[PDB]
Amino acid sequence: MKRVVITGMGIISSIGNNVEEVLASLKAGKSGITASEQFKEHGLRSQVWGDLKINPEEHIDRKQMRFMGDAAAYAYLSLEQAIADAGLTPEQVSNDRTGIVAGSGGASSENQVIAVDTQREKGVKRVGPYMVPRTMSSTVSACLATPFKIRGVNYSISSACATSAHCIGNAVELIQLGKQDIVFAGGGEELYWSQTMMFDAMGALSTKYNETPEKASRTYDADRDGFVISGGGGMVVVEELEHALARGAKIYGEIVGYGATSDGYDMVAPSGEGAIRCMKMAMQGVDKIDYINTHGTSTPVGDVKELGAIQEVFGGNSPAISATKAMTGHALGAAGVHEAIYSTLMLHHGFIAPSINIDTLDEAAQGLDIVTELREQELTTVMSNSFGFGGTNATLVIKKYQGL
Amino acid sequence: MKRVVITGMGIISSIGNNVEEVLASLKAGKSGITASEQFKEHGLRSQVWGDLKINPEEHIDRKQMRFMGDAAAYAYLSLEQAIADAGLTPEQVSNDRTGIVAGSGGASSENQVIAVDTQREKGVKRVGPYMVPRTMSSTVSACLATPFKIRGVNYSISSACATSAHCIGNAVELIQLGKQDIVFAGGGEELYWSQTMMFDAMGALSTKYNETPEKASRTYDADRDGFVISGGGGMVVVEELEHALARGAKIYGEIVGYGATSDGYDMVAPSGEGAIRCMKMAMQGVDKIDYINTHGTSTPVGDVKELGAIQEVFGGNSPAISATKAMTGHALGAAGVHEAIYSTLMLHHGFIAPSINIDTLDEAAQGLDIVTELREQELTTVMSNSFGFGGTNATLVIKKYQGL
Repeated sequence: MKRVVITGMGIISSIGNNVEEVLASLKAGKSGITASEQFKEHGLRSQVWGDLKINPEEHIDRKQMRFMGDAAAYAYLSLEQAIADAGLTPEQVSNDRTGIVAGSGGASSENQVIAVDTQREKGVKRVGPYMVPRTMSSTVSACLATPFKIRGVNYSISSACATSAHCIGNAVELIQLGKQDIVFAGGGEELYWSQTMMFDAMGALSTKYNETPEKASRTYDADRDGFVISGGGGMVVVEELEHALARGAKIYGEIVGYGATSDGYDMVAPSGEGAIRCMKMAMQGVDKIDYINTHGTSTPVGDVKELGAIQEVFGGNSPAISATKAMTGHALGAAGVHEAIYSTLMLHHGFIAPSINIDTLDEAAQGLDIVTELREQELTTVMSNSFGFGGTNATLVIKKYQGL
Repeated sequence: MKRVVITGMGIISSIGNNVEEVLASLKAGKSGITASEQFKEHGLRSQVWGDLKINPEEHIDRKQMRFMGDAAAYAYLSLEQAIADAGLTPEQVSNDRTGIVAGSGGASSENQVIAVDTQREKGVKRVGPYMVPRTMSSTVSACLATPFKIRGVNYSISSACATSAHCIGNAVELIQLGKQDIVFAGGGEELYWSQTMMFDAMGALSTKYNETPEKASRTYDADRDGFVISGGGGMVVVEELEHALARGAKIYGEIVGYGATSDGYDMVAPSGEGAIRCMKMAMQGVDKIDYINTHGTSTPVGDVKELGAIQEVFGGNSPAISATKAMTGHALGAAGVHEAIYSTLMLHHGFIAPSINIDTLDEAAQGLDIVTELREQELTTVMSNSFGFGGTNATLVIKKYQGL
């Protein structure tokens, strides 16, 4: 069966506008979380966010930007970064054997609001002709495929917080089936009050730390109280191994494992049992995991179910564990690819990022190695978990490529 | 490589609430299009729709319905039908080797409107806790996976008008990779003024036939003027052939071909060139395509590009062609699965449904066999095309299974 590698990466996240900024933040344990004036103005109880410190409309031509909400815009910038990082020629980017699988958890709640307000006040003719590509569920794939002249597969996968992890897993599968040699995979998520409001309405967000935003996201801490919403974009170049080697590609790592399962249990709370199956499926034929980047959103139930699953899968002398969401917040549709990137940077640069803001460690973490300080060491294999509403689970396992 | 068959079908469309009704409508060339008072009351120029003549709240319990917009609800009812058609008990339905791949072009524009209106008037605390599963891009997969206790793969694919065709294709791929034995595949779409309005704003919808709704959708007619919007749900049970045979399953057909390509050209208009590649990729060695169910939305440019592609693929030896959208309207995220089902019924029952409302045939169709009256005959192989915004193309090819 064909082997699959990561050959390029691009990112916009709360902790950096490109890989070099992200890498610096990960090593420092620097929070990307700030107070949100927007959320406060709209009367939301959660008033913190992992905001993106970039204005995409400054970096993209009107001809492309007219079709995009921020999810597509962040992903577009990420794809530009990844293509440059990969050293791909134009003939490789626009090629029958080169595709895109990239999605969003939402799409553009902001443009829905704008279009509806505009139509009610000013009439359908003043809405303009660009709202369908901004708001449709395939916005991220559609808005990138067209200007990058993608000729291979082109669609979005959605699965709430697992979205961009399944995008990467599907890419791997396309390559293993022999259908594509390269697939650009990832996702994007806009950050706007109207989407956030729906999570606030269900009680999912942190509300007790608005006065101290950098302390609000605190995975595994006894006083955690929900997630901090974020967004952004991420793209990785997923490529068949021989194709990568023949062109002298940079190889960050090999995707040696992909798990996708379903709990069949509750719409909002994880079962634990589905995650066990998902991890095990991703670990089939994998010798040893050095580090796990957990889904770890800073929720009371969620954090515990995942730790129980990890303990059951690994037993004693577990891998090192950290939740980068304590720094970044929850990037929703972009979380899977952000955390694959974070994990791959850890793999490539030889460090583990700290799990920050743990003042009192939950008892469910007993007998696990929760990393709370930067740890510099060679890693051979990493694992990243993503679990979404609807009981949907994705796990990716990435190993160093070492000439064998 | 593993062979894949269709063993169950379920559908809610403008031309029927189940397969028996839909079959009758196809044979009669019966329009599912009516006047929309809702669209008129909101000041839209297009005032016709392929509405769904069903009350989902009559048929779904509050416990499931609370999480659903109409896209999930129509898909849920379709899944119930397909499961019965396939003869499956809760044991095969809830199984590690049984999954779901099902999506929507939008998600729930309606619930976005409701949540925002409620929040502005009454505050976030009165919005209630169910809005994220209703509105998120994975609503269809998530709202079905939980109550049916799905344990295998669980995600949504999105690609605008191609959405549910890629869902089917991906299911086939999961089976070919050996990951699943059964995958429930399909899609859903709500029909609501706020979504429709965004298409009306870009000039895509039929506006000249509001007085005579059954004449508005008229693919290949010289006086066509845009599509008629619709929605609904569809699901198929996609199953590994040996698994189907071992349990004595009724088999409707074998999926012998799946194409997925991208134009890389224009966000809204098809290139023609992508569709050529897509058709050919789906023609996995087949002797002869007998019939093509075209994407055929009743637009001036779209109808012509597809015909030119068909001419490029087949030369002088064209299959019989019809556009069922002239009867049904354009079901968006549900169009792919609806038309796979229509095409499979034609294959299974031995007929070709007419392409209705052609008073003056476009000059681009000269020397093609456009079917305008019910044609009763044995078919061996059928093809269904779905092309979406963002230049995304899917084709499915389905062949009769007769013991070889």
